[PDB]
Amino acid sequence: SGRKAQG
Amino acid sequence: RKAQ
Amino acid sequence: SRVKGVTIVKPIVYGNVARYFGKKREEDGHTHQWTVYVKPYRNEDMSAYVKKIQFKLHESYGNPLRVVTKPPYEITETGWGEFEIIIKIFFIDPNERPVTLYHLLKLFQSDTNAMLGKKTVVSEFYDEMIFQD
Amino acid sequence: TIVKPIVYGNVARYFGKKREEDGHTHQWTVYVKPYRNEDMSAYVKKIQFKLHESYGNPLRVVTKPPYEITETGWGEFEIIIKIFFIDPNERPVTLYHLLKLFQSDTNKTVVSEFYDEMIFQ
Amino acid sequence: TIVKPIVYGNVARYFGKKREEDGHTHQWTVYVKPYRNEDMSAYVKKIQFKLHESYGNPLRVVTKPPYEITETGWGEFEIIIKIFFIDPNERPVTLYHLLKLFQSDTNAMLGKKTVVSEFYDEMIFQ
Amino acid sequence: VTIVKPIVYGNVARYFGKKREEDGHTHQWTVYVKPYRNEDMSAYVKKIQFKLHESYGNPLRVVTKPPYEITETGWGEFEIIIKIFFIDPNERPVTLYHLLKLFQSDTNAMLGKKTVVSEFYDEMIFQ
Repeated sequence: SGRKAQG
Repeated sequence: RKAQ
Repeated sequence: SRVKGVTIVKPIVYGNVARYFGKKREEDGHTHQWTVYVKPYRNEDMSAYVKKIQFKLHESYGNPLRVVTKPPYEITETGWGEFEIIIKIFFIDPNERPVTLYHLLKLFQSDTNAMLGKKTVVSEFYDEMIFQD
Repeated sequence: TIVKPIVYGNVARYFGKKREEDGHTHQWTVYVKPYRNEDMSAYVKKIQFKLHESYGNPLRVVTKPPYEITETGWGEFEIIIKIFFIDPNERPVTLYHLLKLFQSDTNKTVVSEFYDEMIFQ
Repeated sequence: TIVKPIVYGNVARYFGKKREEDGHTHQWTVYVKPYRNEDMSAYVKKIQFKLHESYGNPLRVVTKPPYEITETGWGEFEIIIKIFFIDPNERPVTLYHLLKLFQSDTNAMLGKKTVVSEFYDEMIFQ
Repeated sequence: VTIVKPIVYGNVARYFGKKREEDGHTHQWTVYVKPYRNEDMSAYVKKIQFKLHESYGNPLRVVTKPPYEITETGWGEFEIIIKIFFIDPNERPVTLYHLLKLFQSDTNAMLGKKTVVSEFYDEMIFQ
């Protein structure tokens, strides 16, 4: 979410 | 001095 | 800041290493362990001139502001996501403002390195700290 | 004059056997990366990888690192790699890479990669 | 006026099967290395690792990198690491390391199979 | 830019499956000098000599354009003398010494590390 990304 |  | 004393230059590396758990942990969804760090470029004692290094994490972390006052200047955590860490390096009190670095935490291995079987993800950069002795 | 070194190429690995549904035999990844760690997106807008016409979506585009495309296949072919820059008036650079799947005369995972330089200003 | 940072500690891996021929259950390696890579042999003459008295040859000495000793066993014990310097005017430094073999309950759920116990220190000259 | 020029040097190595029967070689290795940053080192480096063990043909290898790397196969470790020559004729050549590492440490073998890396650091300053 937001400035934090999964991958 | 020494264990498991 | 007014310049007091001799201005000196100290090279550093900074960044992170990370490793995949191999499965998503159900309790919190975390998938990786990572360590973010600042090191001198050569093998020397940075505590002679570094007072503390602060690592500001994403607000999804319960305490986002980690302060390290003695070497090694590193923080190890687990998580699921990549985000920007703000690193502030404060020097011994001849001087005032910190050096601010930005580091994008790298967790996810590239497809290339995955095919090569590389187990650790590393993202490291060079910089030069300029401050008063 | 500013020179930015890159390496481009591909890795590939043979499946166990030929896959029966599509006859593919290898997984491969084609890539462009800086020679030393740096975030190329500061100056690279996008990299497009033009694959063989036998692929659906032969024109693949990557806008953020890692600049890599992963696929499966069964034959070797030339990939045209086109690097587009954020700076206008900066000609895109075009690279030609022969995708390598099979092991060579002189050498598990096949690697074929090359050093190059991008020239600026 | 010279301080040289080091890291020391051990790695260990469970056999999988308890070796019945001797009762050993783990392989382990104890080590010392510079914090940032450099030619430590330029100032280190040798590093002595003193093991538990249950080992035949409890004194192990390494004189070139990597400064590491590998063994097998069943128990955790305190290893005494003595670092000798090229300069005979420099007294040796002694470090103590508790060998870690058994894994934390955190680290099964994470998904690691190798135990690591590692510490930072600093060697000071005059 | 950057005030000093950081460099890395040393080697990587990879063990073959087994000993190659023809020559008894066991490893492929690459010895190198690189800038730490993604920059063009040829802007200040004219050539780099890598002096290999006498068991190699033409043991004085010279690399005049980037990348400054030599890839070979082998079976034993030995000291390589690296000599860096500079564009500026007033900059004296710099000599580095490196033990070519083939054998993985037991520590690194116990972790998952299949590649051997022996990397060292230096800094140069240019007017």
